[PDB]
Amino acid sequence: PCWYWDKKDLAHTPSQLEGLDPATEARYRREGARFIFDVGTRLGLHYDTLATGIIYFHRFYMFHSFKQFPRYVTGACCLFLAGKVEETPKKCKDIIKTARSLLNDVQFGQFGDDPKEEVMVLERILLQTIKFDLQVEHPYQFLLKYAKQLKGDKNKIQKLVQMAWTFVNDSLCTTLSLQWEPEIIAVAVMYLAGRLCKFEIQEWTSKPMYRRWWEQFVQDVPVDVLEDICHQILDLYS
Amino acid sequence: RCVDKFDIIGIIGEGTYGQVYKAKDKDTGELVALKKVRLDNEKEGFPITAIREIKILRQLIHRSVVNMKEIVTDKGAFYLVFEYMDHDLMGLLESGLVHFSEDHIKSFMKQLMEGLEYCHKKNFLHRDIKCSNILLNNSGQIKLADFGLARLYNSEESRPYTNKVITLWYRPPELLLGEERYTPAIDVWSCGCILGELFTKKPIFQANLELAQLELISRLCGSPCPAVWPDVIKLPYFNTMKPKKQYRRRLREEFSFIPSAALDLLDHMLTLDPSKRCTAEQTLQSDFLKDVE
Ligand SMILES: CC(=O)N(c1ccc(-c2cnn(C)c2)cc1)[C@H]1CC[C@H](Nc2ncc3ccccc3n2)CC1
Ligand SMILES: [Mg+2]
Ligand SMILES: [Mg+2]
Repeated sequence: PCWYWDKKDLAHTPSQLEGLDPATEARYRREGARFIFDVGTRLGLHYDTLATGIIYFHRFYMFHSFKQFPRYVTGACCLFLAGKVEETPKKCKDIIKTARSLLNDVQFGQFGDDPKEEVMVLERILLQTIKFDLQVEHPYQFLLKYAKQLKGDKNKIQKLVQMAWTFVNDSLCTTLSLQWEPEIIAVAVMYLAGRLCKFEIQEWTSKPMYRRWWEQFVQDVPVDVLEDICHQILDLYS
Repeated sequence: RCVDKFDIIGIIGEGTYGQVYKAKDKDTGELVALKKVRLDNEKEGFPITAIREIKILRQLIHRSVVNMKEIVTDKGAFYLVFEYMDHDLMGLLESGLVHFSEDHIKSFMKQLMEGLEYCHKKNFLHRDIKCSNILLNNSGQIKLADFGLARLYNSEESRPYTNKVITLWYRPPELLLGEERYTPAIDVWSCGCILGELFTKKPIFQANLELAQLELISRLCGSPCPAVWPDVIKLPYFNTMKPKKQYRRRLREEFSFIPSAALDLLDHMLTLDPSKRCTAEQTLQSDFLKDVE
């Protein structure tokens, strides 16, 4: 299957056919992703499992609407399945306890009389919706592979990676994983890190005399795509 | 897609989370097998073991390995959809009334070992090879099946895996003696057992307990001891689990009715020391398999 959209077609969700305005949808996406991130972090789950769950969450809502599927329940379901896929399984009872610890009485209301049942039921649908394409890769692994191949000041390179890492965490609140492959997100956060620290990254490559340092890691990425990804991530801090 | 899209004909297996079923695709007419995966009456949702099996299957694209066409659902379980295969290997042998020629076996093993080499090159251990998990249709074509115990293994370094794997009769001695940091050689031992059982029809080591299984293997392949397998003393149950006597290898005198090229292969595949056992790649250069169309 193809899990990537133009920005034009992203604004045309099930939640938009059903009357929900874009600001609210974008808020429900951030709240949901952060919810997954917070629950998983509290359970000790690590960065790939959290990211897998958040991807499932973003994809799921390109086929269903928030008016029908309350977001915190869907989040808990995506994480539960991610744990199984990434071989870091957690019991559904523990995901609920942790969810409950982070939500308030109103928010947790979404889970209903039987919080566990509501999640198990949703797992059947989630799996159908993501077409059992369970394997997913994330930007972190490429951030590390690409950065490892730079040779030069280790402190500067480490600072770059560390900033770029945080920028990956931030990208997850957005629909960037539905627009671009993780390989590209990685290059972009490096590029962003590059700008803000004012590091010329080409100088740490084998070829200091080529501007487009990223071409050794991915082929064919226009600078305006990176700029675009940079602009979207920066919008979170405005 | 839904399971009403298929015509169910009957039951053709028990899988680990449901029956397997034979069926007709209503759009195309083709015959298929449907592995059911039951959910209702589950405590931790869609079975984690099924999730594991499915990730692995989706990566496997080889002529001699089972290939999953799609997954479908009820009008509540899911069904994994595969292209249908006429027999499993255990079924042909058990009737009797079936002899395999030297050339039937040649063909059959080239396919199996190319199947297994593909899996191993892509870092998967099958960990449940045996006659009932090898499928075979009337075109003479083989498919290796049931990846319900498979898993990714690490070749850049060594790691500890689950010890109780492979059914007793196809289980190699390193696992009998308790090893956890094992290798793809465990799958080759099981395939070595197939090769023997192809020439006899009876499975070659048929005990019901581990201790007795070790006895049966020793009695043919030699008792494991450090002269033939130096690392063996470093295994957890080497002191605990001994054959009665210290037996001499006598595989070749037992199987001297087999053709000689096959005997060399068989000897190599059932070598006790996993690091001396041949790899799937190596088998395919043996004289028995080297030139097979
Ligand atoms: C004796 C025998 O040869 N068989 C048999 C084995 C059990 C049974 C049986 C009936 N009841 N029970 C409990 C077992 C009835 C026939 C055949 C074995 C291969 C089967 N086909 C097949 N093809 C592709 C598949 C892909 C994935 C998973 C399963 C697949 N199976 C066809 C039946
Ligand atoms: Mg991964
Ligand atoms: Mg089986």
